[PDB]
Amino acid sequence: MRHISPEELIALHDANISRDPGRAEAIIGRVQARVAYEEITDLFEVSATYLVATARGYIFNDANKRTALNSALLFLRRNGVQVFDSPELADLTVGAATGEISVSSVADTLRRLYGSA
Amino acid sequence: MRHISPEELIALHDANISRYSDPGRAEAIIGRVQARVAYEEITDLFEVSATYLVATARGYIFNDANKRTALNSALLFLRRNGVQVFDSPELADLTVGAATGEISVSSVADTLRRLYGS
Repeated sequence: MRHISPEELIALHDANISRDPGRAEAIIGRVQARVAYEEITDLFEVSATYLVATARGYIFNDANKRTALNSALLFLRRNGVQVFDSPELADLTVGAATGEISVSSVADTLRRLYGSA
Repeated sequence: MRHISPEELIALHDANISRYSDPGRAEAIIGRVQARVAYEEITDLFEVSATYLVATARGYIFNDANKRTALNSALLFLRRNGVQVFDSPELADLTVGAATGEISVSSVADTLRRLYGS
């Protein structure tokens, strides 16, 4: 099968902007990795792997992630909970945005960090 | 419980947009959260906080460049490999649902196989 390159992906994106690289390098590598390692052989399953990987990495961008994180932290602040930055929070947001980490696991992580005895 | 107001949410969004938006978006997000908390009987600050996180990410998903790129890549790869491709109504809801994990990979593949396959 014929794959798409990072340079081709960056170029799809520039063209769409008119309404990295970095991110694109990582997406294609992620995609090519899963296809090899998990023996994904049919075209539509591979196509679907591209949509999912590309959707996740472009749609849940930095601005989206930080707004989402901030709204969660703001809500806790407003309810008298002390919050602080913790290195866990970056991965926690994309995980939760994408459906990898269920809402209950996020709540448990947040409770562990900021929560009472 | 004190909830976030639309104004604070728009301001978080604009600050983040200005760094690296239409008011009703923010109301929808806040309403999706208030429903889940009054429905599912949620008293735990942390579960409400986690709901905000997921509901604000899912967003805030715009019909923009980032959404289109994802779809271009899936469709370019099919074209590259001998599959004829065309615009269909299923595809917009396919991307968002793919991104959010609501639609599984295999279901995504199934929808493309049914539209484009022999």
